[PDB]
Amino acid sequence: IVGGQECKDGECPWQALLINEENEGFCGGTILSEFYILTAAHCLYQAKRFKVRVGDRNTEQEEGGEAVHEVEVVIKHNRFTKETYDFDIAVLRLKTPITFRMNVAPACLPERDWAESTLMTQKTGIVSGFGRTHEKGRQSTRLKMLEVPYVDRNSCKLSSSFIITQNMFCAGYDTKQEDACQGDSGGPHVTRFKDTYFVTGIVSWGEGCARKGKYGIYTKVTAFLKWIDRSMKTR
Amino acid sequence: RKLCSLDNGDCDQFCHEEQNSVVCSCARGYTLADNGKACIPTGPYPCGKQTLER
Amino acid sequence: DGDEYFIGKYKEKDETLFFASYGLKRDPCQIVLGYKCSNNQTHFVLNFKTNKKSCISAIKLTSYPKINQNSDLTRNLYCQTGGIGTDNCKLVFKKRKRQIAANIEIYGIPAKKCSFKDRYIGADPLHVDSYGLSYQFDQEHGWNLERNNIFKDTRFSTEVFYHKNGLFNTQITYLAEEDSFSEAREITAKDIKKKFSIILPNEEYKRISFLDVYWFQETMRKKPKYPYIHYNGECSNENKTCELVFDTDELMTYALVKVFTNPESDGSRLKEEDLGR
Ligand SMILES: *[C@@H]1O[C@H](CO)[C@@H](O[C@@H]2O[C@H](CO)[C@@H](O[C@@H]3O[C@H](CO)[C@@H](O)[C@H](O)[C@@H]3O)[C@H](O)[C@H]2NC(C)=O)[C@H](O)[C@H]1NC(C)=O
Ligand SMILES: *[C@@H]1O[C@H](CO)[C@@H](O)[C@H](O)[C@H]1NC(C)=O
Repeated sequence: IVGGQECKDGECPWQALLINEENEGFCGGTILSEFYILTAAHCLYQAKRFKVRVGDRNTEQEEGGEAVHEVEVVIKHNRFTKETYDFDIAVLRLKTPITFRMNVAPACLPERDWAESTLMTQKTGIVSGFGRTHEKGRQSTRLKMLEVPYVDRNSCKLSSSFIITQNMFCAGYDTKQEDACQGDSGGPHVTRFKDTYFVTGIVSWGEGCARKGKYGIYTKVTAFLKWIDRSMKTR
Repeated sequence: RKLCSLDNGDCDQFCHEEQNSVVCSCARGYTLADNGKACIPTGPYPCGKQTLER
Repeated sequence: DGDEYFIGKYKEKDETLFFASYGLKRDPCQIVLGYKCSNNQTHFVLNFKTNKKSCISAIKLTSYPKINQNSDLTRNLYCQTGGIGTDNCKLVFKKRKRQIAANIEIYGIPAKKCSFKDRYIGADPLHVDSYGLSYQFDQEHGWNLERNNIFKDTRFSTEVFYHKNGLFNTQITYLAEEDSFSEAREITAKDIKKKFSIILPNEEYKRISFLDVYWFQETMRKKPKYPYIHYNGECSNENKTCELVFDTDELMTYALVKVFTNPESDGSRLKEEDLGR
């Protein structure tokens, strides 16, 4: 996340971090329910074992209210391919029922028909995370948020030189230095409708960071809801 | 209001067309009210909104 | 025979700063020429600070008796405050249970007009790097592979950091068959700050297509902290003078950049699995 503005307290409560043995975050996650975590498929490979952290507005030092949970099981889509980066969706079942409080609240999953009819036809959306502050610079220790609009399908496909699958869609500026960078894998993308927040996509991939005439690709969640539903009752 | 595509079919939450009629439906922690525009919260921390305590 | 450890490169026209032999079981040391050491069960450290005006060039250590372990996959000699080019640094060596002797030598050159570009650039810059291992490519895409028989480390995914004989390395991008060598640039110790930059030309047929950096530095502990060498803004065709900016967490003592040129480069070249966050 290059540029933008730091998230103010009480505005980004649906986030969670994934920590390694050294207790340093490398991927994000969305609080869908009291046991359910949404994460990108590729985050499952670079770490042998991991834990989940919640309620931290400053990764550098503790401030009180943070909680540590241990993962129970992971489920991944059966058609994930490392080449095309397709089907980048993964569900995590936890152990301890998370205790809801201030700055910790889930975002309800919306219906597909409404989301395609109205939500995806809106103007902009909001992303957030702990992204790197440059192309290869340092990672920010303060949670940040940013706003990005949508892009038409024709320009979406004409922008990049690679292949685009129907399960994911692009967005981003043209030349202004407003785009998320590496280290935000598994981050949530949300849309606002009369102050009501709905998750729509996950930060999937995209070459470079703030490159001229280039757009970032986010996984389209609205077409996986039944799969999500079939994971609502697994373990 | 023939379809929910116009301003969520006057609903503040889920909307659809049952029997060619616009009808609302609420999410968890909510239930349809007398007018049906707004679903009243039925939980301590209902979803869909940012927390605001102090 | 005995094992050997090196720092830097030797040249046939250098005079000795000092030359000594040490035992590795006495407590404490024998104070040689008024210097200071420290010896423990698993550490041997030495303090050095010359008086004459000179810049150090190379260091070499020899240990007896021979032991069954290779000497290139890990780090055993490193000095903590200084390095190569600065007139002093504090050597640290990690022992084993079966080593009972050491021989130490230091070489240097006159301080004013001393530069190291004539050695590490080699005689055939287009075919052999500073390490000595020659380049070798892939025939179907024309991109160089990763040399595998040296101590290599990573910070996160899609990063590499090699080490050999006290010299580090970092390759910015991928290299093609038809590249050419333009020139080399060196940065001495009097122009080193916590953060700085360097200007390079990109006029017409001097298009930058490859940059690899070689540098010495210091390490507080055995685990180093590699600096951030990012690529300020974007160096496309329009902006003729392109800058390279460093961001260090520890102070270096020398740097070297080998610019490569290729008129066909469009500015973007990346692998098919490197690209997505
Ligand atoms: C035998 O001696 C060696 C050095 O000759 C000892 O290694 C050094 O020990 C010191 C003292 O603990 C370390 O300094 C410490 O570093 C921390 C890092 O944050 C800092 O807060 C202080 O400066 C603290 O004194 C030093 O790092 C360490 N390594 C060196 C100098 O390379 C060794 O520990 C001794 N053996 C035993 C069994 O104690
Ligand atoms: C590229 O051009 C822009 C134009 O404003 C300039 O700011 C930037 O420093 C240039 N980058 C390089 C690497 O020359």
